[PDB]
Amino acid sequence: MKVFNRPILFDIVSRGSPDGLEGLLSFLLTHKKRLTDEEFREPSTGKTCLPKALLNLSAGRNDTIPILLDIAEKTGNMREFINSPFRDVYYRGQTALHIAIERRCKHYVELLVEKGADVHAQARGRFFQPKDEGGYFYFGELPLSLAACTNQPHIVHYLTENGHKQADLRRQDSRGNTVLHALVAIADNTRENTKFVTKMYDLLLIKCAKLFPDTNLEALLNNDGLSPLMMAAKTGKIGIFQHIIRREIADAA
Repeated sequence: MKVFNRPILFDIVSRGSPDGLEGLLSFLLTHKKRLTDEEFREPSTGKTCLPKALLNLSAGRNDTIPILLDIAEKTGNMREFINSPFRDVYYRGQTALHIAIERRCKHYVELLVEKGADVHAQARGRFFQPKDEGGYFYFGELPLSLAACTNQPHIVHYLTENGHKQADLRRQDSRGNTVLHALVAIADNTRENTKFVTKMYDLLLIKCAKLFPDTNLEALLNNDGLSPLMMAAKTGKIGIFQHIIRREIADAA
């Protein structure tokens, strides 16, 4: 009968071979194992085979993915499997959903949300200097904030509008930063950057006033006590700052 271990499983999933997964469910069941058990995770990083599949796509797809999710379900393990956190040198708490967004894979973003992905999982920055040296790309930790900061308006739409589990526009990360605070973080002052950050900022403000008319999104304050306007001024984000200021004169006029 058919044995699985970690290098067997990771070789199958990195090749993206659904057929090699035959007998895996039965094996897990008869041996009373799960895909989240340490022997099926990469000891160095915490990665299960799902991040592995999602990092080894062939024409945007890895057909082990649907089969892994179903196996996890049938082993009473689906939420845990989907949300198993991993780490590298830049972030801890990263999940499959973060990867699917970063890789720009809307189809896998949907699949994973549909099957119970944590839409608010935080990819928290790691640091090695006495004071945080900023070696990680800061995008506001959260799945929605990543989609905004990587200019993926369709994923931003899906995440906030889908019929299964919606990411909250008002959500704040470990720094108390909302999506608008994170868009100020990634703002450099180059013109194409000012272009999209500004468009995405304005898109999300409207979206929020539509869904949550009782809330001003740019009023919500991080743990420095700063709005996105004031954070923009403290950190020299001229472009986003002037845009916001210019919008307020318009909306007061």
